[PDB]
Amino acid sequence: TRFAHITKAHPCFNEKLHDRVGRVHVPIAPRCNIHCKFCTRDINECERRPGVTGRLMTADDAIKHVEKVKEEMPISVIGVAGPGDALANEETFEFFKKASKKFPDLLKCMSTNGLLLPDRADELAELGINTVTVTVNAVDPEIGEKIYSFVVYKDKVYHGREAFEVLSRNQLEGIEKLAERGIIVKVNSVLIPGLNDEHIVDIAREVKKRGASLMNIIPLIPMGEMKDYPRPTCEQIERVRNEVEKIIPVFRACTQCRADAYGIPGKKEADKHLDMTPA
Ligand code: CLF
Ligand code: SF4
Ligand SMILES: [S]
Repeated sequence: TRFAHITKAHPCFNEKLHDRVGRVHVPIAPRCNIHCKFCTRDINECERRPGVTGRLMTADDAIKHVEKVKEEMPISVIGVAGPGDALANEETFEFFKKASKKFPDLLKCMSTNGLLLPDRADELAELGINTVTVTVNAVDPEIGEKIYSFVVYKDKVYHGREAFEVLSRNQLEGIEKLAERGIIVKVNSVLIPGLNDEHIVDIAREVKKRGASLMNIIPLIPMGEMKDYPRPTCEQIERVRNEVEKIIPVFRACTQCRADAYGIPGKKEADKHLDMTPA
């Protein structure tokens, strides 16, 4: 059963552990293959948005960082949320091989946008990765085209609906590939008011078919091209959570943490900027 695989000792699965057990994000994945109309990807030591990091690390330096934080804080997960996409940077794999031997105790976890899941799902299973998160914001191309601008696949660029149809085929087939390989898939969905508002439930039924075990509906952080957009009301994100919960289990404590965040997602720290700022 796919249910016997999904268990909770990870804080981003089961909210009763979120403010209890740690996790570490290594900022080792800077490049990205797609363009989300709400992504901004930055480098600073303040904002808490997911595409933010204080400094990028090398795979070997990330090992030393995990080792150092393990001793000082209570860690249980190692995740590559990385500025861009964790499947699009070979250093994520380079790290996951090194961490498979150096840290056999902490469970491995990583975030992706599915586009490279068909090509790299085989590798993921070989690295002993436990959970992977896929960011699915739409299934209907009429919705999806309004969310993504460009997609890079097979050394070529895609635009509009053509770009979305490549992404949708890869993410959904990527969930089903991962589910078969034994990897527990989580699906993050950003609730964009006016766009996928009345579409989130359709997404939940599609990802359930593909084998996704949990769904994390998160409100939009109006950034990128959608800076003018409104952050959905908390009363509205609970309305979609209560109907989606009837189909697939729902995570309710996502704090949209940055790609360098280490520590318990109740009292976590971030990587300091890097000394190169005088005038
Ligand atoms: S890749 Fe993996 S599942 Fe993602 S955070 Fe990182 S360890 Fe966890 Fe956690 S609170 Fe929400 S769901 Fe994330 S944005 Fe952070
Ligand atoms: S997957 Fe992340 S890095 Fe890539 S476009 Fe979307 S928000 Fe930006
Ligand atoms: S995540």
